[PDB]
Order: sequence, then C-alpha cells, then structure tokens
Amino acid sequence: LDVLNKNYNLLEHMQAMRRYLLLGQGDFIRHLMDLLKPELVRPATTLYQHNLTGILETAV
Amino acid sequence: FILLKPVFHCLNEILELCHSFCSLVSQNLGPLDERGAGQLDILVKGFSCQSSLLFRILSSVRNHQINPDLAQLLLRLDYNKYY
Amino acid sequence: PREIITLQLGQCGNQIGFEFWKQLCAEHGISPEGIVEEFATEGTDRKDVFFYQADDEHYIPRAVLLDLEPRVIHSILNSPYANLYNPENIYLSEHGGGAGNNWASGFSQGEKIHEDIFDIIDREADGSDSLEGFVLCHSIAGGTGSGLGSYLLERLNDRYPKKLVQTYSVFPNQDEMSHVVVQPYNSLLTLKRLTQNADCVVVLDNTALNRIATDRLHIQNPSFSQINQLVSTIMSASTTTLRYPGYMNNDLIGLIASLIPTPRLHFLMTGYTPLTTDQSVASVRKTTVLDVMRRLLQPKNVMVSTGRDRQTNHCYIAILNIIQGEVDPTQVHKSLQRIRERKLANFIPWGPASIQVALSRKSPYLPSAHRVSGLMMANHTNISSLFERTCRQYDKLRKREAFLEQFRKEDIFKDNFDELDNSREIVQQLIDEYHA
Amino acid sequence: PREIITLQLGQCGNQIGFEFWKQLCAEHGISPEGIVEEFATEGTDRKDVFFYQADDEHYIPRAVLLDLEPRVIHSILNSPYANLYNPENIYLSEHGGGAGNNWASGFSQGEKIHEDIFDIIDREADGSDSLEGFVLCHSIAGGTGSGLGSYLLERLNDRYPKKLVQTYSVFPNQDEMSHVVVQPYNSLLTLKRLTQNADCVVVLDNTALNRIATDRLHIQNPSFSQINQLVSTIMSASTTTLRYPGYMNNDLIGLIASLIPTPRLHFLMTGYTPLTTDQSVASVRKTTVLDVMRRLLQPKNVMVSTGRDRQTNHCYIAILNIIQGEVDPTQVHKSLQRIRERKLANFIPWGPASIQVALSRKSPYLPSAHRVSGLMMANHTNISSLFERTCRQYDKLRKREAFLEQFRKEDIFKDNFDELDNSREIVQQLIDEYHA
Repeated sequence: LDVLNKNYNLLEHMQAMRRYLLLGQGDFIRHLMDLLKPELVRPATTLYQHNLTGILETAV
Repeated sequence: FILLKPVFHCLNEILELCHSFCSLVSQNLGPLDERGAGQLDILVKGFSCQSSLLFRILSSVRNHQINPDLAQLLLRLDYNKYY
Repeated sequence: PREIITLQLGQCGNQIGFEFWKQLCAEHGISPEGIVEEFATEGTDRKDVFFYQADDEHYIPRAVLLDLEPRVIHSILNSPYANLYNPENIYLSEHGGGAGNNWASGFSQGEKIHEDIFDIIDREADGSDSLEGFVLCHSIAGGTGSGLGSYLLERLNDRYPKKLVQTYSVFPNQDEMSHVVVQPYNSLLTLKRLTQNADCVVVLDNTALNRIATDRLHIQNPSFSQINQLVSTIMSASTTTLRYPGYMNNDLIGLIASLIPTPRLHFLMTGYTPLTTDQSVASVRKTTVLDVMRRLLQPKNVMVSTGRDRQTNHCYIAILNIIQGEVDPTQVHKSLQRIRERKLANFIPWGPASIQVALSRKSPYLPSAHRVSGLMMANHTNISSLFERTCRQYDKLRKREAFLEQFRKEDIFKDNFDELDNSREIVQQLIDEYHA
Repeated sequence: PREIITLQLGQCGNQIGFEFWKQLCAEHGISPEGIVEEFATEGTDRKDVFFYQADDEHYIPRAVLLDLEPRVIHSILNSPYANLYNPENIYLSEHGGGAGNNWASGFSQGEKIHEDIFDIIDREADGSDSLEGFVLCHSIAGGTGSGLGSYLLERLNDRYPKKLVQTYSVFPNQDEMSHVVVQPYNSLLTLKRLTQNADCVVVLDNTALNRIATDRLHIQNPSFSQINQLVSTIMSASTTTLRYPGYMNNDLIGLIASLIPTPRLHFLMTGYTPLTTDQSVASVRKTTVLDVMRRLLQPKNVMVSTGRDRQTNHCYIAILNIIQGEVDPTQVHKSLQRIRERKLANFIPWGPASIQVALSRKSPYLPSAHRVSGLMMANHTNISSLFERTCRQYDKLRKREAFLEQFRKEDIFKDNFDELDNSREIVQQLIDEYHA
C-alpha cells in the first residue's frame, strides 16, 4: 500500500472517479453540461467526436 | 505512415491528382482552352475522390479502436478542414 | 460560466456590500492586496464565481457602487480593503452626486447620466460569454437607494431579458417618523418595481434587526456599525452551494427556482441562529445536526416582523434549511425524519410542500470547521402582515395632506398613488387565495 | 536565391525603411561599418535574403531611395548607419528633386527620367539569377510618394511579369484637412493601382497609430519620431520565417499565397501586442503561449480603423498568428485547441477557414530570447468601412468644386474620377458578395 502512494495514487483514483462518473462535484459537470447542450440537440454524425474532446478541455 | 494500404494510397493519390493540376494550368492561357476544360472534368471527379476518401478515414477515426496519435493528428487537420 | 454582477447602490446598500466583499477574503484565504496563503486552491475548489477571474492571481470583485452621497465612499479608501477595489471600474477619486434627498432626484438623474450609467457597467458583462444575472444590492430606506434603483429595474429588464434578477434589499425602520417622513412614499414606489419589474427579492426588516441586536448581542445604544454583521454573513451563507463545491442547486437559478410558487409571491423569510462566540467552548463534544433545525421553524431567528397568532390560517409552501461545514451526514436524513411528527410547518391543503436540506463544506478555518451553521430561506404566507402594515401607513398619510404639494412639482403630473395601492392589494389577495 | 529588392520611395517611405535596415543590424549581431561580433553565423543561420551577398563580410542593403524632397536624405548621412548604404547604388552626394507638391508632378517626372530610373535599379536585379520580387516601400500621404509610385506599378508589371509584388504602404491621416486638401485625390489614384496593377498590399492606418501611441506609450505631443517604431518592428517580424531559418512559408510567396482569397481582396489587417519594456521583469516565471493569442483576435492591437458593430455580418477567411523566439512548442497545439470553443473569428458559411500558426527562433539577444512576441496578419471583410470612409470623402469633395480647375492644367485632359469610383465600388461589392 506504500508503493501506490509514492508512484501511482491508487485509492486517490477511487475518489477521483467519484467526481466524474458518480458526479460528486457538480461544477465540473455543470460547466460541462452548459456548453455540452448545443451539441446534443442535433443528431450525432461522424463529425461528432472531434469537438467533444475539447469541449471537455475547455470545461476542465 | 498513418495507415499501411489505404491512407498511404489515399495520400499518394492526392499528390498525383494535384500534379496534373500543375500540368493542366501550365499551358498558355489555360482556362480558355477546350482541352483546358476537358482535362479538368476528370480532375473535378478525382479531387472529390480524395476528400470523400479522406471522409472515409474520419469515420474510422471516430469509431475508434485503432490508434490515438493517428486520431489526434487527422482530426487536427479536420477541424482545420471542416472549420 | 456562472458570473454574477452585484449592483451595490445607495447609502445603506454600499456599506452592506463593503463588508460582504471583506467577508469573502477571510474565507478564501486571500489578502486584498496579495496572496500569502496556499489555502486558496487546495481548500477552496472554486473562487471565480463572484470575483472576476484572475490575471495575476488577483481576484477583482465584480462590483459597482453608485451613490449620491460621497460620505459612504470616503470611509472606504482609508481602509486597507479598498486596494482590492479598482479605481477605474466604477469611479476615480473625488466622485460626487446630488445635493440630495428625494425619490424624484435619482428617478430623474437616471436619464441625464443615461450614457455613462450604461457604459462602464456593461464592460463587465461581456467578460464571460454566459452571464448568470444581476443582483441589485440596493436599499429601500432614504431617497438615494430607492430613487435610482427603480430606474435600473426597468431598463435592464429588456436589454438583458434572459438574465436572473433577484435582490437582497433591506427594509426601512418604522419606529418613529421624525427624521424621515417620506418613508411611505419612496418604499411603495420601489415595491411595485420589485414584483412586476423584478422576479424575486430577499426581505431584510429593520425593526427585526434590533430585536436580534439586543437578543444575544447585548448592546445599550444601537448604532449603524452593527447592521453590517447580521447581513454580510447570510449573504455569503446564501452562496455556499455556489461558491464552495456543491452538487444540487449550486447556481443562483437553482435555489430560487425551487422556492418561488408564482410571480409576485417571492418574499422569502430568512433565519440564521449561530451568532455567539462563547458557544465555541462546548462544540468540541460532537454537537449534532439533530438539534439545529428544530429551532429554525420555531419563530426565534426570523428577520421578518409578522403576527404571532396569524400562523394557523397561513401555510408554508417552500422551506429551505441549509447546513454548512461539519454536517455529519449519516444523521442528516435523521433530522428530516423528525419534521413530519411535529408538523411545525403548516402545509398547503391544495398541493404538496417541500423541506429541502443541502450541505457544502465551509472554509478551512477554525471558527468555520468547528461550529454548526444553519441558514433558513422560508416562504410563508403571513408576509401580507408587512404589506398590511405598509398600506395602512400609506393611506393614513394621504388623508393628512402630507407631501401632495411638496412632491408633485418635479416630473410627476398625474396621481400614480392608487397605481401602487391596487397592485399591492393584488399581492395581498392572491396570497390568501393561493391556499384553496 | 530569395533576394528581394525593396523600393523605398517618398517622404514617409524613406524614413520607415531607414530604421528598418537599422533594426536588421541589431538582430544580426553586425555593425553597419564592421563585424565585431561572432554571433552573426552561429546564432543566425541565414543573412543573405534581404541584404546583398557579401564581398568582405559587408552585407550591403538591396535598397533604393528616391524622393523629390532632399530633407529626408540630409538627415541620413550624419547618422552613423549611412556608411552601410552605398553612395553609388542610388545617388551620390547632393541629390535633389522637384519643387514640389503634386500627384501630377511625379506622375509626369517618371517618363522624363525614364532612362535613368530603369538603369541603376536593374543592376541589382541580375545579381541573383532567381529573383523573388519587388516590395514598394512607398507612401500614400502627400504627392511625392503617391505621384511617382503609381508609375512603377505599371511598367514593372510587364518588364518583370513573373515576380511577386506586395507593398507595406502607409495610409494617410484623416483628422483635419487644413495643411493638405489634396488627400482624397492622390490616395484613390494610387489605390486603383494597388488592386489591378498590384497583387497584395499591407495596410497601415495613420488614425490608428495615435490610438496606440497614446495607449501604452504615454506621450502628450504626437511627433513624427514615433511613426518609425511601430512600423520597423512588424516589418522585420514579417520576415522571421524568411530571414531566420524556418520550414513552412519561409518565402514571401509562401505567406501571401495562403491568405489571399482572390485578386482585389488583399487588404490584410495587422496586429502586434508587445511594446512595453516594463513587462520584462515578470516574463522570468515562464509566461506561456496560451495567453498571447487570446488577445490577437480581440480588437485591441489592430492598426485598422473599422466599425465595432459591423463584425457580426462580416466573416474572417484567413488569419495568421506568428509566434517568435521562445514558443514552448509542446503547448502551441494547446493554444490552437482553444480557438474553436470561443469562435472569436466569424467563419465564412460557403467555405472553410484557417488559423495558421508558425514559429521561428529570434536573434541571440536578451530582449529577444526572453519575451514572447505575437505578429498578426488577419484578413477580415470589414475592410470596406475604410473604403466607405474614403469614397464618402471623395464624392463630397467633387460637389464643392474643389481641385477641378487647379488639377487638370497639367497632363489631365479627360475626367478619370469616376474611373476610380466604380472600381472602388467593385471592390466593396465583391467583398460582401464573397460570403454567399
């Protein structure tokens, strides 16, 4: 349990996944879901993924 | 190298098809000749043979289990293309 | 993202917003002229929601302060918290105003400085491409905050139509009528603009302030230096879901949406218990959350002068109970378990009610991470007693021939007095009709 | 190889090119009369692209300077940078000119000194067997740079047809019309030659100079000694891919090819932020590239007088963002990541747009290898506002009977005034038609 704390932060990732998949802190997801709605109102195309990667990066 | 058969064959087909756009323009007063528009009509097909084949790789880039450095570069030119 | 522009205005609205920004630096772990502590980012996970976003880790306040009286701003620059304020966002040095004491003064001064009042306050609007709204941190007492504040409730309704409007307005004092006598006139003129030209208000009574200021605070001569202590804490308490990282109703359009039943019914009752510093020596023994919300619905912490025998025919519709800091959340559902057994809130017989409880972690500070805090945002239909108090003091003054010849010389040609009287009775009749 | 001959011409074109060559010695590590530093070849990998190639490690400038006024050249020879210039390439000592202030003076003087003006400037053409082109470093203000500069745009179009033409021309000042009154006449006569007899221009407004000259430079009396400081840096900034070793668009026919949509649409907007010397004390903490291009598209560094509310119906087509020196290129794709989220550039609805970013290492010098520099070469379709400003000042002057009898005595027999008016409206109509 000490080698993860020095190098990998294993159970810190247990808390970090709760903020995105369990939606613990809402400001990460609300500033997401505000910008994220003008893309979700249209049907998805093959041009969908490329702006979804940096609508994340302007949200984080 | 982006992909072995298709994209390298798509990329050398790009540079061949605009190489005859050199040899078409290089005539004396190109766009007023009948051969200037006759040689052109094959090239207006082959240029959209290349953007639509570039369009075919982007569907393999979105539906993605292949390679991240392939996908980050080809989309970087693609929002530099479609935007 | 969620940037709110505060509109501090008037003689009393500028002082209650001055220590509101001074409260925010002590909890963010920041200094008004520098950054000496590292507690600002590891302890607090969000800071750019009321401040302007940083250029040198200097969180500029998104504040504007206009007043006719230069006395409120000359007691600011000698304080060491004024260097955080900017001398180019609002005014430079030696700013002035009118003479001046009239409701018709600031109502007529809005269209002669119309070019300058809509120039520098709009520069902060396009800083963020998704503006939250506007809060008018103004006053009802006097003619300074009530005269000019009624103008911006009209022209910002159509120029910025998709923005939230909601104000923390303070009510004036009705003890004697010697120093001021124009109090029934300028109050009802702004109160009409607070219902149809404004969505929500947060009422703050003045006669209920000295009820609390002699309750536990133990003063003999009531001064104006105590009016900023009860007000600045509950202002920062109302944005604990918005400033500190919360999940549900973490926006200002989140909290107000779950409490307003209908337009022109938006007057929210406020409550806040812990104000005593000698409680600190006995909170070390795990003082729980099971006893802090039993006294919120009990009419002891209220800041609204209302009748004590008028609560049997009135019914609560929406009640907010905000706990902060250490909550011990394994018993917060246990505190809400005991609500249905007492029925201390009368429930509306036509529809359901709601007791909403929420939590957020407080500042990394020793008086904040140790003592339980309870903020109440009630909505009870006994609020017409204040509207019956103001209207009975309004029609009695018009039969005494008071300020009918002294008030209609400037910019008033027709009798707009019954235009305020019927619309106030429309509020008072639709409140009692709302429980069928 | 890539040798360009600069055509410095006029009263203002000679002074802006005088410090342009004076800027080049401070960054090449060379002296105008000797070579005292070894930094010229190890630090700079290419020097013979604007200078003439060396005979004794003396990099002669490939420059010609003709003007009717002898005052601009008499302030040159006493400066210690004139020994780098040659007294046999252009003129020997005591060169003169006309009297003289007329557009028809230099337009008629071109064919009487036709033998000598095409004799000594062609000796530098056959020095390199692959000539790049010609840049006319001339002026629009006055009749000196506008009268003779319109002649060489015609006779060098067919005698040298396979060469690039593109000019860094400065626009005159339109504040009052007392000292000069011939300003609408000589400007539009050269502006017709800049579109059909010339491929590209680089516009440089005069009313936008004092907008920047009082912005951060803090002067009280605007003099002509400040007009050479904003101009000479962006001239050397435009050739950083060409002088310093770059890879893509490292030629002058590389940069201009990727920005021009069509002929007669070539007016490029210029922007350049860093001009302050006290920024140097805080660039030691790794000031990044992520904040320097957020302010380029923001209309603050622009040198073009345009409308602020006319950018919603106009669309960018080509935008260049040149970073220089220390770039930290692991985040230069990160800076281009944030462009699509704001959409600060309106994009054309008929075709694609392009945000091109490029880098090149700067001079081995301490103010150059420490502070980030951003050069903008925009192309926005709001440039017709200047063409609407010049045309409205052109037809209003012809109805006042101004310079219709005082201008047609020499070498003008027919009315060529509407020949300039329709061709200017052809530019203004095809710009708005270009976004379908």
